Amino acid sequence: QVQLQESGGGLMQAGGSLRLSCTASGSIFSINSMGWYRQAPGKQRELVATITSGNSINYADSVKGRFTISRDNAKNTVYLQMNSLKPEDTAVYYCNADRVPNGYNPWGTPNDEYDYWGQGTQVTVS
Amino acid sequence: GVEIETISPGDGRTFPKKGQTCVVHYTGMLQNGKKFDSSRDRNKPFKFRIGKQEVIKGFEEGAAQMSLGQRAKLTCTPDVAYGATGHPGVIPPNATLIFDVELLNLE
Amino acid sequence: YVTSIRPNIFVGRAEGSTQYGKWYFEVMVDEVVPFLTAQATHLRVGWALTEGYSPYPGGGEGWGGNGVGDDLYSYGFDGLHLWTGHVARPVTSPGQHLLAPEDVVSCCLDLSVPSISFRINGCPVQGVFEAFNLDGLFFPVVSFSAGVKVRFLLGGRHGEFKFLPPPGYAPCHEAVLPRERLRLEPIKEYRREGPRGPHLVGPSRCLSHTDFVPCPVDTVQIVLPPHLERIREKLAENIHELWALTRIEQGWTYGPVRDDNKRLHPCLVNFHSLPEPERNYNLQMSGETLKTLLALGCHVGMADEKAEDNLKKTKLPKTYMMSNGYKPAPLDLSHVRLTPAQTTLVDRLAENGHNVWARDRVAQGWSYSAVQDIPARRNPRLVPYRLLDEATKRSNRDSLCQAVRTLLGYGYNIEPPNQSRWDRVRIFRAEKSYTVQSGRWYFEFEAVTTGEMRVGWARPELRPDVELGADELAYVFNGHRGQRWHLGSEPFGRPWQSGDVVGCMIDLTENTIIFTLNGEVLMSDSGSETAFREIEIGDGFLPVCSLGPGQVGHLNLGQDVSSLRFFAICGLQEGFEPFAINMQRPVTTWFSKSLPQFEPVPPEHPHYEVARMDGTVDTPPCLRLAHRTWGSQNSLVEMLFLRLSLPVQFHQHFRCTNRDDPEIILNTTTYYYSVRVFAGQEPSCVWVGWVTPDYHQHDMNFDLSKVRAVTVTMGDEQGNVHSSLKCSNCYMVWGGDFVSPGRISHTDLVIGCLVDLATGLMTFTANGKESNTFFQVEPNTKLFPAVFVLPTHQNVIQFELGKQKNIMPLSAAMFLSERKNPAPQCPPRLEVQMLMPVSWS
Repeated sequence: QVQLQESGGGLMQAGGSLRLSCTASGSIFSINSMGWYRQAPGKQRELVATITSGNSINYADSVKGRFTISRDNAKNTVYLQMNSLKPEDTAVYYCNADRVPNGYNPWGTPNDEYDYWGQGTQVTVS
Repeated sequence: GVEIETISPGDGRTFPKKGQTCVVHYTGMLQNGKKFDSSRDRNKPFKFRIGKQEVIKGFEEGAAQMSLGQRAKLTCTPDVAYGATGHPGVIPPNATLIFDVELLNLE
Repeated sequence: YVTSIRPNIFVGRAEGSTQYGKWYFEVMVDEVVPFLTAQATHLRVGWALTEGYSPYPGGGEGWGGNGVGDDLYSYGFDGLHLWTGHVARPVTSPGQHLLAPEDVVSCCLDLSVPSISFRINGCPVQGVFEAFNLDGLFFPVVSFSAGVKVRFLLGGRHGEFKFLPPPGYAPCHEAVLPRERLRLEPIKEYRREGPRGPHLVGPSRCLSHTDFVPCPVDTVQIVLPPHLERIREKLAENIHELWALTRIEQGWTYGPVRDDNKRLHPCLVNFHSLPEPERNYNLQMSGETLKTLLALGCHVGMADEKAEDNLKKTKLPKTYMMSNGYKPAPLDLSHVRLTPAQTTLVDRLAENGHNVWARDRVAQGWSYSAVQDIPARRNPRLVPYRLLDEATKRSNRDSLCQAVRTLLGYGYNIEPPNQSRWDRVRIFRAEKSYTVQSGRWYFEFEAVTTGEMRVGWARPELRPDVELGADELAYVFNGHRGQRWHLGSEPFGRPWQSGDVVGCMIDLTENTIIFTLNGEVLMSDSGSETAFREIEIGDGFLPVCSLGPGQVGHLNLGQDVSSLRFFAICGLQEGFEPFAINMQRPVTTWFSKSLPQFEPVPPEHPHYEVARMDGTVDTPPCLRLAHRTWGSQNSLVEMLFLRLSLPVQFHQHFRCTNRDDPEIILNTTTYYYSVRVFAGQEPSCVWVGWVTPDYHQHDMNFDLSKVRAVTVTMGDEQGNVHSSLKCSNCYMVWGGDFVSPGRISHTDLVIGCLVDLATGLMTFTANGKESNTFFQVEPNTKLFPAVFVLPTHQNVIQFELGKQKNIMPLSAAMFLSERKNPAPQCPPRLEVQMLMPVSWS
């Protein structure tokens, strides 16, 4: 059981920097993966850039703009910084921590189910 | 006196005044859930009129105040029931009477 | 008559349960006859519990069949009243009428809180049930008479609510089991109809609230021998080879940069070369496997006579065409084959791993749902492995199978290491009148389901508690095991298969019994044909049969020889007549009913002796109870539920109300009675008090917290509940409190109970000490003096029936004509009864 308290992304205009500090308080065990997901209001939830253990970075379509995630598994601290802004970026971000190793699970769905959700944070763009 | 409790909404009309005849299918009872009367067993509605005091006063007041198509529950105190001089062989000399009445075909 | 139908949706909560609490369903009445047979057609809607709700057609509790809301396990509503505990309590609603056609009822049960709500035609039911027992599973249920038509609206796929569910309440259709399909079925039944005819059925089986919990064995703290580097590395490498082979067979590839959409392996090297986290994970997996093996009865052994060499590691098909490939195979399967012990070890290890996974899930907050709801933390697979479907069982087994194959190839010499008793046995016998004492007779029984079936002949006197073949009153034959039972078991013949018929031929004239299977005679070890012989006729025998839980079978007595099968095969030319040949109407039988009821103490009881002495010196009439075999051989201890044969009835209205004071003697309405607990009997296992007429608890683990309780809370339109009526079925205090209040004391424990029939309160005192425990009851209620005790001494208790200062004895309450007699006198009718589990029906 990991509690991921995420705070950041206060309202701002386009081009305004928004920082998001998340803390995955819990056992220091199985801390090898860290993902991010933005559920836009009444819209599909897209995967934001995720970083796996070993300074390994995996990007997606939703990384468009200036996404600079500085999360570290050492202290379970996420630092998703977003200098740029677009009006389509208004979404409830989420901070999911998981035991998956290097984004691959040779064992299968058991370990896959091992996810710890977090409150997340509304990010609004005017 | 007699206290009424609605079971189903009836016609809400054709109230039984004096000089009219009413047929009813009731099911008598005691206070302790001991049945003594039921016209449903004989399958013939009891027919009576208002004004010749052929029925007890609580039953007659309840019948005159309730309407057809309705099923009511009538609780009668021993003062409006047979009282101390009750019904030999059926009714104890001190009991409150519960009736499950249903008015229809008022003439 | 009344018929109860359930919506086959069972919801219940427990400590750590995986089922959600709030549930809401709907019901729409379409057509109803106003007065079936001139009597207002019964129709109730409500919830019922799995254990404790067993309605029966005819001869129920009270005056008729219980149906819904006539017990402390089911709760119902009939449009004007709420039914519970065989008590209808009128409730106010904006629409006050009996359920008519085209009427929509809303019903919502939140498991989390003991509350049930109803709403007739959009008019909420102001009153609600509260503080009831949530143990077991709850299911919707509707009872009705002839001439009605109702339709369920469980929501979603099945039905649709005519009103939005209350906030937080999920539709009831989401609790359908994955293994079964939704249906309309009876609660419990002892019979069934089919093409062959009446197929008797045994008690239905159900699950428990504690079954769904995961209880794994922790293996992380286990220490291992120095195999971690010696051969665990080999195991890891072989697992990596198999995984890479599977990914090469699939569309996964090995690119230098990790990508999920591009199917690129992060390492992209023939040798795994995985960094510390990945390497530690893939090592610790085999390490935990070895830890589970050593935690069980298995012992690993690395010696394999240099088998790694002999293993053909040239299993390369060149199919790989990326950076990571060349995953060889050792032909381990060919080298050594899995034993059945190894396969069951694979099953147990997969079950343990899924068990720890499920425990982690539920700890995190996951709760079982029909579908997977990740945001709401719901997973169909989070149930224990034993409770899983076959798909996840096969999904979580292949990797452990390959690992165990590797273990074999590496030569690890691992070697793998009461109340329901009558509720799981149903007995059917013929009526004693049909007993015959001459002539050869025949009957047949078809075992539709093979198992837990005993068929044969039994004398008219049949003890419903004892099974068949234990007592000498029955020459039964358990064909499921192929053994005849009269006093014990005795192998004879062969077991049947499904659909097999057993012909039972009695020979009253020759005093012999023959058991045949499908027309072929069953043989003995010595070759004796008849299964039984040399049979004293006495009272006679009957076609008796005993079915296990849910077991189904067809008992054909042989009323018509055309429908009688295999009679010409055996019996026709042997001089046997079918049972009940000339009878025009079918034979009436007697089955074993599992309703607990109080019955008087037998004077010949093996362990319980009942004395009765009256007019003794300074002691009123009393009845004593003492154990018989205590401090001797062949002695046993068991819970004893006792009661009295006569109750005390409260008044119709609760209108308040040394040398003894005469005016208080003449004006009192309270009564007294005492219990003397003898020395040597542990006071922590005794109970003194009362039970209501509707008490059917035969718990051998009875505790004071196991008592039934339900509160009827009636409210107004605004929700300001104005009622809190608490209902229970027992009012007996525990002795341990009084013995703690104060070794073996020579002074006996005197517990005096006081009851006020006019005010409505029941009070307790012990050894002259007042008891904070008090009870309040309703008018027109009768209470039987009851005692619950675990016998642990030769002499246990003595029930005195007397009077105190300004207090009358119970005889004045007991007798209407003796209301003004102050002299205590135990009625001749009065007697002590103990609870029995099974009766005849």
